[PDB]
Amino acid sequence: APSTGGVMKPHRYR
Amino acid sequence: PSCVMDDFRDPQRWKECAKQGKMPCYFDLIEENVYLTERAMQCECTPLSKDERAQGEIACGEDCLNRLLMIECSSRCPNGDYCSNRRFQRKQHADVEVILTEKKGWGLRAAKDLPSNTFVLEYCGEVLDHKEFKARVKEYARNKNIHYYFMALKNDEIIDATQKGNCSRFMNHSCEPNCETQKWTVNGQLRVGFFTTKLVPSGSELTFDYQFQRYGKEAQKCFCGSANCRGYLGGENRVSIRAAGGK
Ligand SMILES: Nc1ncnc2c1ncn2[C@@H]1O[C@H](CSCC[C@H](N)C(=O)O)[C@@H](O)[C@H]1O
Ligand SMILES: [Zn+2]
Ligand SMILES: [Zn+2]
Ligand SMILES: [Zn+2]
Repeated sequence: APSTGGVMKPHRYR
Repeated sequence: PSCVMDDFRDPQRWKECAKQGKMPCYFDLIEENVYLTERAMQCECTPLSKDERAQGEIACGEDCLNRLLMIECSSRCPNGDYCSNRRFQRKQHADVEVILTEKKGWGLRAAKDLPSNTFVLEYCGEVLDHKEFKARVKEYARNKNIHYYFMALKNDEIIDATQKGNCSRFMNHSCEPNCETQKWTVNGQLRVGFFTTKLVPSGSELTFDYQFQRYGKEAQKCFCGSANCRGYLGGENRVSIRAAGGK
């Protein structure tokens, strides 16, 4: 269980 | 403190500037994605005449069939050298500077006015599969990294710009951004680039909405300053490492 972290997820700006 | 893109071309001078706080920490500057594990289209535009080229007509503009499907042309495009739809390949990036922000780390800012839907930079890095992703998750947690640089590209492809990438790794998050990701096909391979979504005045920080999938125990606070800020990178929900990496 890392204290910090994640992944950016591409999406078309709404 | 701020620096321009050419400052990153000389590693020894960069490393010295970094030691005096004038540039961000050193990383490996790459021109295209590097796959840790290698994995397993001509438009129909009519070629411009030399007189149309001279009068300022655009080759492979808004009506190009490849451009419309977010596919770049190759060297064999009927407009050849004139093709304006090879921006990723020709590194036709926007005029941007790398700047030190008050508490987000380094960031990107426009050095000229940028029209809407202008290509900024490709998000380059090392492309990981799920096994390699989990290894890097563990490494960066053990290193107690503050900044994270994972971008989901497709099913079993995560771009990691932590160690190798380009200046796109400095684009910060905003809850009310002025850029977006677009996924483009280049030589039958998918890439992610940043594009403005509005006219961006010279001097403005460039931002996109991370749509961050947070696996960490705690979310980082958001300092984007927007009237409609979500407060945190990741928002309300925590997800598993496997979901964040594309399941
Ligand atoms: N809106 C925001 N609020 C707080 N931190 C942010 C932020 N946008 C980006 N960051 C920071 O930047 C990281 C993404 S990488 C962006 C480049 C980074 N600022 C750097 O100096 O190298 C995030 O993990 C977070 O630590
Ligand atoms: Zn075309
Ligand atoms: Zn073309
Ligand atoms: Zn915010």
